[PDB]
Amino acid sequence: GGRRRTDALRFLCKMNPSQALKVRGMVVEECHLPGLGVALTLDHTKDGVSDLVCFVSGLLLGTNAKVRTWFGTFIRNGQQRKRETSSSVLWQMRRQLLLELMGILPGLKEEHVVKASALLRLYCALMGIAGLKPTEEEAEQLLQLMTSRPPATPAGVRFVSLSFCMLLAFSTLVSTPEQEQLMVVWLSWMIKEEAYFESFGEMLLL
Amino acid sequence: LGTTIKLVIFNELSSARNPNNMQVLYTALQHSSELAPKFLAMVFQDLLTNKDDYLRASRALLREIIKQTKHEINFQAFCLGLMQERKEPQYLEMEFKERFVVHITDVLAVSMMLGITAQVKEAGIAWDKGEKRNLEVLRSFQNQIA
Repeated sequence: GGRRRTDALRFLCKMNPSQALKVRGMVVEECHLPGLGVALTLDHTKDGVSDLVCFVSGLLLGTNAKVRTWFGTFIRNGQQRKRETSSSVLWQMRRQLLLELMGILPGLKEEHVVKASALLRLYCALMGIAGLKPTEEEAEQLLQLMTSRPPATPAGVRFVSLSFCMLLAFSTLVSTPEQEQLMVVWLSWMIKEEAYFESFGEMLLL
Repeated sequence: LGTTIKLVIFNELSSARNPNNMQVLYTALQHSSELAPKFLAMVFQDLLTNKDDYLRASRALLREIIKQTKHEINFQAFCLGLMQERKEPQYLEMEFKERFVVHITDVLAVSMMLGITAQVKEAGIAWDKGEKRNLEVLRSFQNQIA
């Protein structure tokens, strides 16, 4: 029943794409059919960063705790839906986020460091609050993102701090030797790098 | 068991009882159900006929002690409880019988609720993803039922 209702609303929004985000706002207001909201933002994206990153980050990190719990339950339940396959919109948006990861990966650009920071914080929100367990490819591209070298700006300092905190928190996503040597060489580079005056090295030392 | 029974009369009126005595009794029962469980079964049977809700509190305390003692549950005590015959006339003369069943059901429902956690929810979301877990208690319960 829920699948048929979501499909009907999806076709209705395909017929009137100008009002798709209005339907997504109705979804987050009435606080049911999260898959419909995710699917609508995905069909809408189909530059900034993306409506997807903004939407799910605001859902998982907004002031409204009811929305946070609701979307966390959605993520948890969707994770068990065959553990793969495009049947669930969860894997569709996971692939979209991974595609964004490829998009911003390269030395990291001056323009992409803030987008990388927002994406990294969103991934932190997912795997920390929503209980998402990343796949091997997701973990690999996350590690590829963390170990990038931003061009020594305050945004770069923030990005490096966030990546380091992700490694400290979700250290289970390394689970391999080549990624271990990648992260230790990244740590050694970070130690050697001290031109970040214009609060990262303090965190590392601490 | 005789020494414990004799000391119970003095311990009931005394207010010096602490959680250490309950923990020691639970550890002794888990490690050896030869003597202590035999009297404990009769004591629990008598407690189910009382008007005050005392079976639920005792069951909750026992479950908490067992959980804190790393699943200190005696498998051989179940055979003694099944072979124990409630042939006393005081137990048969208790008018309120459904109350014991209700108390047992409430105790069972509250004992399963001890596994509720947000980390258990994340492990349930990790099942078909990270690692299939959060089911050891159920398996142990199935083994006990067997």
